[PDB]
Amino acid sequence: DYEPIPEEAF
Amino acid sequence: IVEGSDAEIGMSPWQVMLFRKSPQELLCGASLISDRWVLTAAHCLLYPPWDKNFTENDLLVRIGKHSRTRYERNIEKISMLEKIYIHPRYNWRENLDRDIALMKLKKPVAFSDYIHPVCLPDRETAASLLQAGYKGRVTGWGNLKETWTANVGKGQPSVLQVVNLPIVERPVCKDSTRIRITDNMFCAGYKPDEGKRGDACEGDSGGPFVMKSPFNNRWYQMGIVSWGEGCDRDGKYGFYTHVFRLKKWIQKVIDQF
Amino acid sequence: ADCGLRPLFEKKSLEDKTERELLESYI
Repeated sequence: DYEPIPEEAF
Repeated sequence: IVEGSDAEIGMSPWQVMLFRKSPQELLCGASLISDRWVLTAAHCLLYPPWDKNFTENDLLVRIGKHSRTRYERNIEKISMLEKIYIHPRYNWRENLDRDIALMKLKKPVAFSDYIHPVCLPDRETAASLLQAGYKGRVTGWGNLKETWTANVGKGQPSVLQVVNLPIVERPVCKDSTRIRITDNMFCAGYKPDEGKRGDACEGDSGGPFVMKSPFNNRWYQMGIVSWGEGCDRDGKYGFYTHVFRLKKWIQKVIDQF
Repeated sequence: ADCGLRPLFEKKSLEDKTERELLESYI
Protein backbone atom coordinates (compact mmCIF):
# COMPACT_ATOMS: atom_id res chain seq x y z
CA ASP A 1 0.00 0.00 0.00
CA TYR A 2 2.90 2.34 -0.79
CA GLU A 3 2.54 5.23 -3.20
CA PRO A 4 5.18 4.84 -5.93
CA ILE A 5 8.39 6.83 -5.74
CA PRO A 6 8.41 8.89 -8.98
CA GLU A 7 11.59 8.78 -11.07
CA GLU A 8 13.62 11.99 -10.87
CA ALA A 9 13.35 11.34 -7.12
CA PHE A 10 15.67 8.34 -7.47
CA ILE B 1 5.36 0.89 17.62
CA VAL B 2 2.73 -0.43 20.04
CA GLU B 3 0.97 2.00 22.36
CA GLY B 4 2.80 5.05 21.06
CA SER B 5 1.48 8.26 19.52
CA ASP B 6 1.82 10.20 16.28
CA ALA B 7 5.15 11.94 16.01
CA GLU B 8 5.17 15.75 15.66
CA ILE B 9 6.56 17.20 12.42
CA GLY B 10 10.37 17.31 12.49
CA MET B 11 10.42 15.50 15.84
CA SER B 12 12.88 12.81 14.71
CA PRO B 13 14.72 14.38 11.74
CA TRP B 14 17.36 11.65 11.80
CA GLN B 15 14.71 8.97 11.21
CA VAL B 16 15.41 6.92 8.09
CA MET B 17 13.24 4.33 6.34
CA LEU B 18 14.97 1.29 4.78
CA PHE B 19 12.86 0.51 1.72
CA ARG B 20 13.02 -2.57 -0.53
CA LYS B 21 12.91 -1.44 -4.17
CA SER B 22 10.89 -4.42 -5.44
CA PRO B 23 8.42 -5.32 -4.18
CA GLN B 24 8.20 -1.87 -2.57
CA GLU B 25 8.01 -2.45 1.18
CA LEU B 26 9.20 -1.13 4.53
CA LEU B 27 12.07 -3.32 5.72
CA CYS B 28 13.38 -1.46 8.74
CA GLY B 29 14.09 1.86 10.38
CA ALA B 30 17.55 3.43 10.40
CA SER B 31 19.10 6.70 11.51
CA LEU B 32 21.06 9.51 9.89
CA ILE B 33 24.41 10.14 11.61
CA SER B 34 26.05 12.42 8.98
CA ASP B 35 25.26 13.52 5.41
CA ARG B 36 26.62 10.27 4.02
CA TRP B 37 26.26 7.64 6.78
CA VAL B 38 23.16 5.81 7.95
CA LEU B 39 23.12 3.49 10.96
CA THR B 40 20.91 0.44 11.28
CA ALA B 41 20.67 -3.11 12.66
CA ALA B 42 22.77 -5.78 10.96
CA HIS B 43 19.75 -8.13 10.90
CA CYS B 44 17.91 -5.66 8.64
CA LEU B 45 20.49 -6.46 5.98
CA LEU B 46 21.72 -9.96 6.85
CA TYR B 47 19.73 -12.75 8.47
CA PRO B 48 20.46 -16.19 6.93
CA PRO B 49 17.76 -17.96 8.94
CA TRP B 50 15.18 -16.08 6.84
CA ASP B 51 17.22 -16.14 3.62
CA LYS B 52 17.97 -12.44 3.98
CA ASN B 53 21.18 -11.05 2.59
CA PHE B 54 20.58 -7.74 0.90
CA THR B 55 23.00 -6.14 -1.49
CA GLU B 56 23.27 -2.35 -1.98
CA ASN B 57 21.13 -2.25 -5.12
CA ASP B 58 18.25 -4.12 -3.48
CA LEU B 59 17.63 -1.08 -1.29
CA LEU B 60 16.80 2.63 -1.06
CA VAL B 61 16.59 4.83 2.03
CA ARG B 62 13.98 7.54 2.40
CA ILE B 63 14.93 10.41 4.70
CA GLY B 64 12.78 13.28 6.05
CA LYS B 65 9.58 11.25 6.18
CA HIS B 66 6.50 11.45 8.35
CA SER B 67 3.79 9.68 6.36
CA ARG B 68 4.45 5.94 6.07
CA THR B 69 2.92 5.22 2.65
CA ARG B 70 2.88 8.55 0.85
CA TYR B 71 5.62 9.98 -1.34
CA GLU B 72 6.27 13.27 0.47
CA ARG B 73 7.01 15.68 -2.36
CA ASN B 74 9.32 18.64 -1.56
CA ILE B 75 10.02 17.00 1.82
CA GLU B 76 11.52 13.52 1.77
CA LYS B 77 14.74 12.73 -0.07
CA ILE B 78 15.81 9.39 -1.56
CA SER B 79 19.39 8.19 -1.15
CA MET B 80 21.10 5.19 -2.68
CA LEU B 81 23.55 2.85 -1.02
CA GLU B 82 27.20 2.96 -2.04
CA LYS B 83 28.26 0.34 0.49
CA ILE B 84 26.90 -1.77 3.35
CA TYR B 85 29.21 -2.57 6.29
CA ILE B 86 28.12 -5.21 8.81
CA HIS B 87 29.87 -5.69 12.16
CA PRO B 88 32.38 -8.56 11.58
CA ARG B 89 31.29 -10.26 14.81
CA TYR B 90 27.53 -9.77 14.33
CA ASN B 91 26.11 -13.04 15.78
CA TRP B 92 23.06 -13.98 13.67
CA ARG B 93 23.39 -17.63 14.63
CA GLU B 94 22.57 -17.24 18.28
CA ASN B 95 21.30 -14.03 19.87
CA LEU B 96 21.87 -11.11 17.47
CA ASP B 97 24.96 -10.01 19.49
CA ARG B 98 26.50 -6.81 17.97
CA ASP B 99 23.43 -6.17 15.82
CA ILE B 100 24.80 -3.13 14.00
CA ALA B 101 25.52 -2.07 10.42
CA LEU B 102 26.47 1.12 8.59
CA MET B 103 25.38 2.15 5.09
CA LYS B 104 27.35 4.78 3.22
CA LEU B 105 25.28 6.89 0.83
CA LYS B 106 26.30 7.45 -2.79
CA LYS B 107 25.76 11.21 -2.40
CA PRO B 108 25.27 13.41 0.67
CA VAL B 109 21.63 14.00 1.56
CA ALA B 110 20.60 17.64 1.94
CA PHE B 111 19.76 18.71 5.51
CA SER B 112 16.55 20.66 6.00
CA ASP B 113 13.89 21.30 8.67
CA TYR B 114 12.98 17.58 8.32
CA ILE B 115 16.45 16.04 7.80
CA HIS B 116 19.23 16.40 10.40
CA PRO B 117 21.70 13.95 12.03
CA VAL B 118 21.53 12.56 15.56
CA CYS B 119 24.67 12.47 17.70
CA LEU B 120 26.50 9.30 18.76
CA PRO B 121 27.33 9.17 22.50
CA ASP B 122 30.76 9.78 24.00
CA ARG B 123 31.77 7.53 26.90
CA GLU B 124 30.66 10.00 29.56
CA THR B 125 27.25 10.75 28.15
CA ALA B 126 26.60 7.01 27.83
CA ALA B 127 27.75 6.25 31.36
CA SER B 128 25.57 9.00 32.74
CA LEU B 129 22.35 8.24 30.88
CA LEU B 130 22.34 4.49 30.31
CA GLN B 131 20.83 3.65 33.68
CA ALA B 132 17.77 1.70 34.76
CA GLY B 133 14.76 4.05 35.06
CA TYR B 134 16.07 6.68 32.61
CA LYS B 135 13.87 6.93 29.56
CA GLY B 136 14.80 6.92 25.94
CA ARG B 137 12.64 7.37 22.85
CA VAL B 138 11.80 4.91 20.10
CA THR B 139 10.35 5.91 16.74
CA GLY B 140 9.21 3.92 13.71
CA TRP B 141 6.58 2.95 11.13
CA GLY B 142 6.28 -0.63 12.39
CA ASN B 143 3.07 -2.36 13.35
CA LEU B 144 0.83 -0.98 16.03
CA LYS B 145 -0.02 -4.45 17.35
CA GLU B 146 1.54 -7.87 17.73
CA THR B 147 -1.58 -9.55 16.27
CA TRP B 148 -1.24 -9.53 12.47
CA THR B 149 -3.24 -6.50 11.35
CA ALA B 150 -3.20 -3.91 8.57
CA ASN B 151 -5.11 -0.80 7.49
CA VAL B 152 -8.49 -2.30 8.39
CA GLY B 153 -8.02 -3.53 11.94
CA LYS B 154 -5.53 -1.16 13.57
CA GLY B 155 -2.43 -2.75 12.07
CA GLN B 156 -0.07 -0.23 10.54
CA PRO B 157 0.26 3.53 11.18
CA SER B 158 -0.52 6.38 8.82
CA VAL B 159 2.44 8.35 10.17
CA LEU B 160 5.64 7.98 12.20
CA GLN B 161 4.99 6.72 15.73
CA VAL B 162 6.90 7.60 18.91
CA VAL B 163 7.06 6.12 22.40
CA ASN B 164 9.22 6.89 25.46
CA LEU B 165 10.40 3.87 27.41
CA PRO B 166 12.52 3.31 30.52
CA ILE B 167 15.79 1.37 30.43
CA VAL B 168 15.41 -1.80 32.53
CA GLU B 169 17.83 -3.26 35.16
CA ARG B 170 20.03 -5.90 33.50
CA PRO B 171 18.98 -8.78 35.80
CA VAL B 172 15.33 -8.08 34.94
CA CYS B 173 16.21 -8.08 31.20
CA LYS B 174 18.03 -11.40 31.65
CA ASP B 175 15.21 -12.99 33.69
CA SER B 176 12.58 -12.15 31.08
CA THR B 177 13.96 -14.36 28.36
CA ARG B 178 15.72 -17.62 27.59
CA ILE B 179 18.00 -15.87 25.05
CA ARG B 180 21.60 -15.24 26.26
CA ILE B 181 21.90 -11.46 26.80
CA THR B 182 25.27 -9.74 26.29
CA ASP B 183 26.89 -6.47 27.30
CA ASN B 184 26.27 -5.28 23.72
CA MET B 185 22.54 -5.18 24.44
CA PHE B 186 20.22 -3.39 26.91
CA CYS B 187 16.46 -3.70 27.27
CA ALA B 188 13.72 -1.13 27.81
CA GLY B 189 10.03 -1.03 28.55
CA TYR B 190 7.57 -0.86 31.36
CA LYS B 191 7.03 -3.68 33.85
CA PRO B 192 3.58 -5.20 34.44
CA ASP B 193 3.19 -3.31 37.73
CA GLU B 194 3.99 0.12 36.24
CA GLY B 195 0.77 0.33 34.20
CA LYS B 196 2.04 2.31 31.18
CA ARG B 197 2.84 0.22 28.09
CA GLY B 198 4.72 0.47 24.80
CA ASP B 199 7.22 -1.39 22.65
CA ALA B 200 8.69 -1.48 19.17
CA CYS B 201 7.16 -4.03 16.81
CA GLU B 202 7.57 -5.50 13.30
CA GLY B 203 9.08 -2.88 10.95
CA ASP B 204 10.59 -0.67 13.72
CA SER B 205 13.86 -2.62 13.98
CA GLY B 206 17.03 -0.89 12.85
CA GLY B 207 15.49 2.36 14.09
CA PRO B 208 16.88 4.55 16.88
CA PHE B 209 16.48 4.55 20.69
CA VAL B 210 17.44 8.14 21.55
CA MET B 211 17.97 10.19 24.71
CA LYS B 212 18.17 13.97 25.12
CA SER B 213 21.21 14.93 27.14
CA PRO B 214 20.30 17.19 30.09
CA PHE B 215 23.92 18.41 30.00
CA ASN B 216 23.99 19.89 26.51
CA ASN B 217 20.41 19.50 25.22
CA ARG B 218 21.40 17.38 22.24
CA TRP B 219 19.81 14.12 21.16
CA TYR B 220 22.05 11.04 21.33
CA GLN B 221 21.37 7.65 19.82
CA MET B 222 22.06 5.19 22.65
CA GLY B 223 20.53 2.13 21.00
CA ILE B 224 19.27 0.45 17.84
CA VAL B 225 15.96 -1.43 17.85
CA SER B 226 17.28 -5.01 17.73
CA TRP B 227 14.85 -7.72 18.88
CA GLY B 228 12.00 -8.80 21.09
CA GLU B 229 9.56 -11.66 21.65
CA GLY B 230 6.04 -10.71 20.61
CA CYS B 231 5.26 -6.99 20.95
CA ASP B 232 4.27 -5.18 24.13
CA ARG B 233 3.66 -8.42 26.07
CA ASP B 234 3.60 -8.17 29.87
CA GLY B 235 6.90 -9.33 31.36
CA LYS B 236 8.80 -8.96 28.07
CA TYR B 237 11.08 -6.10 27.04
CA GLY B 238 12.42 -4.78 23.79
CA PHE B 239 16.12 -5.30 23.24
CA TYR B 240 18.47 -2.76 21.75
CA THR B 241 22.00 -2.71 20.41
CA HIS B 242 24.29 -0.81 22.81
CA VAL B 243 25.66 1.83 20.40
CA PHE B 244 28.40 3.17 22.65
CA ARG B 245 29.85 -0.34 23.18
CA LEU B 246 30.25 -0.75 19.40
CA LYS B 247 31.45 2.80 18.66
CA LYS B 248 35.06 1.73 18.17
CA TRP B 249 33.88 -0.34 15.19
CA ILE B 250 31.72 2.57 13.98
CA GLN B 251 34.68 4.99 14.13
CA LYS B 252 36.99 2.48 12.46
CA VAL B 253 34.57 2.12 9.50
CA ILE B 254 34.00 5.82 9.05
CA ASP B 255 37.69 6.73 9.38
CA GLN B 256 38.68 4.01 6.90
CA PHE B 257 35.90 4.55 4.36
CA ALA C 1 28.98 19.63 15.41
CA ASP C 2 25.35 20.55 14.95
CA CYS C 3 24.25 16.96 15.59
CA GLY C 4 21.18 16.27 17.72
CA LEU C 5 19.81 19.81 17.55
CA ARG C 6 16.52 19.75 15.69
CA PRO C 7 15.69 22.57 13.27
CA LEU C 8 12.07 22.67 14.43
CA PHE C 9 12.73 22.24 18.13
CA GLU C 10 16.13 22.88 19.78
CA LYS C 11 17.14 25.29 16.99
CA LYS C 12 14.19 27.55 17.72
CA SER C 13 13.91 26.75 21.43
CA LEU C 14 10.60 24.89 21.08
CA GLU C 15 10.00 21.69 23.09
CA ASP C 16 8.14 18.73 21.71
CA LYS C 17 5.16 17.37 23.68
CA THR C 18 6.85 14.59 25.60
CA GLU C 19 10.54 15.36 25.88
CA ARG C 20 9.96 16.59 29.43
CA GLU C 21 9.06 12.98 30.35
CA LEU C 22 12.63 11.99 29.49
CA LEU C 23 14.21 14.85 31.44
CA GLU C 24 12.11 14.01 34.49
CA SER C 25 13.42 10.43 34.41
CA TYR C 26 17.07 11.56 34.50
CA ILE C 27 17.94 11.12 38.16
